[PDB]
Amino acid sequence: AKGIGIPVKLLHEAEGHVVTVELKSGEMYRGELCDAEDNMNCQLKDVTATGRDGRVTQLAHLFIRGSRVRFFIIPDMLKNAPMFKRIDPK
Amino acid sequence: GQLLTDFPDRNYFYLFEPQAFVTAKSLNMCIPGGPKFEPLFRNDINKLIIRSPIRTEYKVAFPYLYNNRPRKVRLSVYHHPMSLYIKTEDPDLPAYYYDP
Amino acid sequence: PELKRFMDKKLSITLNANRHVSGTLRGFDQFMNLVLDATVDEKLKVDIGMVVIRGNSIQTIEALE
Amino acid sequence: MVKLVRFLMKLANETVQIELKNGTVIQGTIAGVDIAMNTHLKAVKLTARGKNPVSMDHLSVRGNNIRYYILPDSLNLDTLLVDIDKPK
Amino acid sequence: MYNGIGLVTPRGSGTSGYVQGNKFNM
RNA sequence: GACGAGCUGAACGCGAAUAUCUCUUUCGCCUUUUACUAAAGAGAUCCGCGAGUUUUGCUCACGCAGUCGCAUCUUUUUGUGGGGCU
RNA sequence: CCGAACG
Ligand SMILES: [Mg+2]
Ligand SMILES: [Mg+2]
Repeated sequence: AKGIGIPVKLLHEAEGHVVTVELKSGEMYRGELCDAEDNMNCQLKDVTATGRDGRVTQLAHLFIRGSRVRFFIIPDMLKNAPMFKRIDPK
Repeated sequence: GQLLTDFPDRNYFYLFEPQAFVTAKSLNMCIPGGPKFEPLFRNDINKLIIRSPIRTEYKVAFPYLYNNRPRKVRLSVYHHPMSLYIKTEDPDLPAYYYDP
Repeated sequence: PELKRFMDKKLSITLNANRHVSGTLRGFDQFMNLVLDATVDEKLKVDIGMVVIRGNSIQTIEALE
Repeated sequence: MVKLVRFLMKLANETVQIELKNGTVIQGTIAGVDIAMNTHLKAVKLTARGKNPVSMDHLSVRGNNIRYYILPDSLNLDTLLVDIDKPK
Repeated sequence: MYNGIGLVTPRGSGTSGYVQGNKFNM
């Protein structure tokens, strides 16, 4: 909406896909994001937890606080978002 | 207005628009308050049933259903939606008002 | 917020300095304060009752179901 | 509108130094500072904690991880100090 | 109207081309 | 990151107004030809019409100008610091 | 429907 920057609407249109979440603590979280917040709080499902020691754990759902999160890994499929193409020089 | 006398709807001329008259001429059949047009070109009783007459507004309102050999026609009686506007008369009533 | 989809469900809530409290949700705020029923400290093995956690006191939450 | 980022955004083309939150040192020219205190520098050299210096044609630094600024000794402070009370 | 009756052209036949309904019909 | 009225030129294009003509046929007037009728088609013409810069003719008008190379309490720019183990 | 010329 008016006021909102592009990459969070990127995050929103990433909905319904399987992505990865790195938080500032260093562990990795792979799962299907259900929906996310303006404040980057997000809910994934089918959760793979990769702990700081390589620990692999199975979590049904995850709600991740955004200001806890470092970055997101998102399919380049979705890097075809209309913002990406529209801004593009060609 | 007194010269216009009053407004037309697209409504009223359901078999009086041009399309009525195209269907008229293409079938050699003419509206009752409708004009004449000379031809463009030039049935068993026991097995065929009449419970109501195939009227001319009938063949004129579906030219290809009710007519053998219809041609050179544009479309037929398609109706504009009903118009629920009635002339508010006196300028004192609110702009927006319920019609009795 | 999606915490609404969690109403009255047993949860695992991780907090600052590596802490886990597990309790059936009771309610939340815009500041993501959370009130829980029958919450258990998974470190010391203690069921700590009904609690409120602070917003930035919520690293993550998992749904055991 | 604070006084000081009001002062800092007029540091355009200032050849100044910067200390980072974790102890990195940066000497370079301020091409811009914005309302978030994020600075883009030109003609830069950045030297990390215990690290060799590496020069940069250009550099970007976040306003929040900035520890502080080292301003020129040649600074007409009282030039840039007027107008800070002026709302535009 | 012209409910399937008579002349299509009232030009070369010698009447004014009016089709009155029978007041004697039953 | 920014400004037209009137004429003739533009070169491209047919809201609602439509008349005439030519041709190929049929039909009707009917002695013949014009001049006509009304059907089918195929073709023209007239009277007009819209937008782009071309300026001719203002009789209007301009440049520190409206615009320049989101602003301290749990969710964002006021970060949780410090140490140390392989 | 409906009128002019010519022969
Ligand atoms: Mg002769
Ligand atoms: Mg003679």
